[PDB]
Amino acid sequence: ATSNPAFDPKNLMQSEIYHFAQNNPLADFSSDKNSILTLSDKRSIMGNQSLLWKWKGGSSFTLHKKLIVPTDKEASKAWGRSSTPVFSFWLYNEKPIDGYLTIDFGEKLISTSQAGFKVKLDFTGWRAVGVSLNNDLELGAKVDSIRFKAPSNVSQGEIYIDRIMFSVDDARYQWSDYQVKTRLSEPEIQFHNVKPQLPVTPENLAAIDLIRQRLINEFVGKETNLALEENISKLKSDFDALNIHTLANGGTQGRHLITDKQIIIYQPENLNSQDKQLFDNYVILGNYTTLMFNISRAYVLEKDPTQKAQLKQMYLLMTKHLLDQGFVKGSALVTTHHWGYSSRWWYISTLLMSDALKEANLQTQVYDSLLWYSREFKSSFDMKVSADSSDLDYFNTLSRQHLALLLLEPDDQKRINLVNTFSHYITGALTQVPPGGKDGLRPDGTAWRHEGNYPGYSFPAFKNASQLIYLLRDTPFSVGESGWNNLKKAMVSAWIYSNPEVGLPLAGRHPFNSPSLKSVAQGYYWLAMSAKSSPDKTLASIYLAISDKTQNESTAIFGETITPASLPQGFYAFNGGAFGIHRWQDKMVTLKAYNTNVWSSEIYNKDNRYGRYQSHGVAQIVSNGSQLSQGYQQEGWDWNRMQGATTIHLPLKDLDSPKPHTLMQRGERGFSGTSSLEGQYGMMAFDLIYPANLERFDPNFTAKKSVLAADNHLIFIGSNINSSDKNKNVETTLFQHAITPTLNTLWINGQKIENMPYQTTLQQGDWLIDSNGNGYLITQAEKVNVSRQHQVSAENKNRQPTEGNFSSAWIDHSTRPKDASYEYMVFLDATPEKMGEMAQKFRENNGLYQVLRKDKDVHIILDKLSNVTGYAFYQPASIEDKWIKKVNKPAIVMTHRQKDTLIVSAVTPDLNMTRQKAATPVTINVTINGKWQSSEVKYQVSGDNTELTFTSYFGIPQEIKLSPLP
Ligand SMILES: CC(=O)N[C@@H]1[C@@H](O[C@@H]2OC(C(=O)O)=C[C@H](O)[C@H]2O)[C@@H](O)[C@@H](COS(=O)(=O)O)O[C@H]1O
Ligand SMILES: CC(=O)N[C@@H]1[C@@H](O[C@@H]2OC(C(=O)O)=C[C@H](O)[C@H]2O)[C@@H](O)[C@@H](COS(=O)(=O)O)O[C@H]1O
Ligand SMILES: [Mg+2]
Repeated sequence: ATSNPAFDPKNLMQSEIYHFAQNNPLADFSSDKNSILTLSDKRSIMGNQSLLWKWKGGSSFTLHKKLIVPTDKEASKAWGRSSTPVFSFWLYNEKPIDGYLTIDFGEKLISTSQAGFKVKLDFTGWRAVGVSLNNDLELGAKVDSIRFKAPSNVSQGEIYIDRIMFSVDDARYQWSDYQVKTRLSEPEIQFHNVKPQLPVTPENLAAIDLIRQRLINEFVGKETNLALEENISKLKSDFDALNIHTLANGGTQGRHLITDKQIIIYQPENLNSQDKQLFDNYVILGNYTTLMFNISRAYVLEKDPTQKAQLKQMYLLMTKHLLDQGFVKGSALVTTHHWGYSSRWWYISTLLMSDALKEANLQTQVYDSLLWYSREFKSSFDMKVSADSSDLDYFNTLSRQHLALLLLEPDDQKRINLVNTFSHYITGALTQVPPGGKDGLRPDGTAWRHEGNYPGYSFPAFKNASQLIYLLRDTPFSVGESGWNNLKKAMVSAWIYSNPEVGLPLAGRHPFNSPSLKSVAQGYYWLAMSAKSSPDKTLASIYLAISDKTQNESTAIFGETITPASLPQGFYAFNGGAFGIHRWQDKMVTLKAYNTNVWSSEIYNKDNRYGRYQSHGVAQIVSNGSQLSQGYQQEGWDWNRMQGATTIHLPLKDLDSPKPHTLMQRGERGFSGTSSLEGQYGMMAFDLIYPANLERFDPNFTAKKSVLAADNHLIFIGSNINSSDKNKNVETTLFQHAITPTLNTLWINGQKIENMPYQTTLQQGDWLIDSNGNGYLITQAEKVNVSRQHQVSAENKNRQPTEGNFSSAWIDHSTRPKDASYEYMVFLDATPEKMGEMAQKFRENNGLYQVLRKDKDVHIILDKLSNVTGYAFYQPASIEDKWIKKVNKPAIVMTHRQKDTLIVSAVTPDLNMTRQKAATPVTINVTINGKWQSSEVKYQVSGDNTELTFTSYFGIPQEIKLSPLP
């Protein structure tokens, strides 16, 4: 407390706090005849004393303090977010009081004299009170009196008060509770309950007790975002620092507990130096509950009976202090928003300490408390399945905490009802196809958060959802097979699109820090061992491969010999992210487009700032292993030159997202993505269309970009390339990788190039091999630039300068001012000898491939090495072709004539939905030349031709094997 008024316009954000650790601490206070005010060091919140107020019913005391109460608009301008001036204090009751305390605000008040509010006194322990002075009183500039009036209908009593504070707070976070009513309320959980009920039986109770033990086993025998401490010396040292002591007739003294979000009410950055020093003695709840967990884990593992007893006493004392500090049912503590960050390991600690809380008679208090603060999570914790139930962050941050809370329910019948309902909730969450862009799994195996396929969020959700299924396995509470099947699809998909990191195109807003399947490994064991017919040999074989374990090691893990999965081979279409994956030997190629339903990039205030081209028809090649070790190095990376993309080469100031905060740029039509044939061949169709009027986006930048992938090779073609400036700085990147001692060699036309710097220009019939063994044969280009150069770039978070040496090659489209084009072929197993053979084959009337059409309506590529034809119908069309006559929608078609059969696949990569609507299936009529007979594809001979009817659901290709009719 200073001599200045609260909310001093001159220093609006500086809190005024009565903590009584200063000179003449009751200077500003006076009492009527019927009240006595003492300082007590028996308990306190801030500094070592609190106000002891003894009273008869109806007696007041007055705090004399000038308040220049700002409007909400003034407070919000001073801070820069929606704000309100708040009055807050802490009070302690040693016994409950059947009545209300009245707090009145006015000018020159005494016991017998504007606005005010009431605090119900029927409780024990510390409670916090926090009200908006503008919004929560039942305030003219001249307020100088705050009058605390003891209840009129209670003959005597006594209350401890501390830390009376005037502050500017976030306008969202003064919550109602059992003591104070505010304009804001977080309603309590109302648990859903599924019928029929499971009975309390010895079998059902044992299954419950087994689930709890299985959770204990997972937390005592390595979690992300858990600060594990197994050293008892360290645990007792951190505990002793808390200075917790049991008090005489009940409660505790010890350092004050506050959450990371609660501190906002202080505006700590603006505290005067006296106040800050006291505030710095607080303990952050996250750290305290982490200590409770590490102690509970040490207790469970501890062999020495004396140490084991000490760990238990430490855990129960920390529990009693936590409850006495007002973390109990009905105590909002003004707010507990983002409760999970502060409490997640408290929930888990109760599993380990469940018998110890039972014996100490704390289970019901701790359950009531955790249930109350969980009300923040009522949308999930109520356990009614809804469109939002497939939340991927929930699976990561909250699902095991939720199960722990249910297991802490003291009644047996209720506990069984809650866990039965939980099993139903998790089954629905893992089974349902959420509408539109909502979080969750999808039928092609993609997994969505922030309204798109997002491995950075899905990978942690896979790990914990697999663990949940495994914890409930082989009990009456086991997750339904439909949820197991869907999660299997998503996790086998993740194995296909990672190597073992997801590519740059799947990195979301963290390019060059891709999630790795290595972090999800244990999930494959947990899902493999929770199969109806366990172990699932596919998931078990993937666990062994991703965790680098041998066939020899398999019997002990799975109870039978399982060969570690070899890397997946062939082509897989994932239109949930308008991508596909081509795999050959140890290489993965991520082919990525974008469209109305697939954002190109997530760009935030400090994330992925130069990410505009992340999905621009990219084709990133990755060998099994570290992408950094293959030269995907952020430092000096030219953000314009994403492998395979057609881009405008911009200065980074113009490539930077035009929005200062968030942009998730969606495309201009539904159609763009991939398709597959026989699980082996693929095609990408990318319609590059820019917005009519977005700053820094050339509205006339266009391209049609197709790729056909088969076996060791990919054929890349482009047409209809344009910009506002005759294709000036328009480029297609063949490759870009750092130069290192392991990545030092390029081959050009049989010559090894190692010099740095180096520039040259190549044309049709030339070839290159990058340092990762990818060959590029130029089959149509006027001008391919190759560069080994020092590059200056900037890092994607804070735009700070970076530099590095890179090998790259790109096509310069400026030589063709209108409707520029390209063709080139990649060999994934290139050697100088093999590239010499491919170049000679290309020179023999192109024995490699044939483009049968390349225009704005259709791209048709015949691969003569694989004998496969890909058809990208950018528009519906009739064509001239041996196989395909007509396609009535934008679609990707693929054919393979083998001996006695024609195999035809078809799909539209268009998901046929919005951010709100469920995807519905698209009917595609594909007419083929000639008479055929035979898959859910329908066929009908119609004159000399055959009509195929495909159903394209969520961009999932269908195919049919046809044989000729006489
Ligand atoms: C606040 C912000 O920039 N973006 C919002 C998202 O917040 C980010 O994502 C998450 C997260 O758990 O997903 C936590 C952090 O606040 C921040 O990194 C998020 O609030 C989304 C909504 O998610 S979605 O319903 O899945 O779309 O909205 C973003 O703009
Ligand atoms: C896509 C995304 O930001 N996802 C969030 C995580 O961020 C990724 O992973 C990590 C990391 O070390 O975990 C760091 C980078 O921010 C990014 O590659 C991460 O912030 C977690 C935090 O989880 S929480 O504390 O465990 O609940 O949330 C991710 O899913
Ligand atoms: Mg104090």
